[PDB]
Amino acid sequence: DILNEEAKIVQALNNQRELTIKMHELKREEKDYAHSYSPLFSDPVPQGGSIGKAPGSSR
Amino acid sequence: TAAGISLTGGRNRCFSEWQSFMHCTAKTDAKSRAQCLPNFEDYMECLHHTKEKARLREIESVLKQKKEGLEAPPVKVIPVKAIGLV
Repeated sequence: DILNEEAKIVQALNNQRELTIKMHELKREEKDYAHSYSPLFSDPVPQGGSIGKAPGSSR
Repeated sequence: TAAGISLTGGRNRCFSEWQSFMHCTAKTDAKSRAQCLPNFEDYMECLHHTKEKARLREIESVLKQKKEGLEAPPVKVIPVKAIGLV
């Protein structure tokens, strides 16, 4: 009745250890442009500066 | 912001290469950017004209030593009051 109450605590600490390893791997995971920056306007693509614009500028 | 707005409100002299590079980075997962590199090299040379400068230095270096100089259809300079004289 005491070896079991230790197995409970050691499971409760190994769970916290795996919780840390996860949440330390979830930081270094690379992130989308829609989560990291502006959620709508999800493209990085400009079309910047359209008043005297020339056809053939897109690529 | 004022990303690619020109002096006259249009686009920069290097907007196309930049928009090409942003197409490249938009479709590229992070840490896969090594395939994205040639669009970038094109953009930096659009900005600063470095490879073009080195190439014209080598052409002028072979040109300037010769005693013949120039055997080609030449480039004629004019004064400003004589654009369409002849």
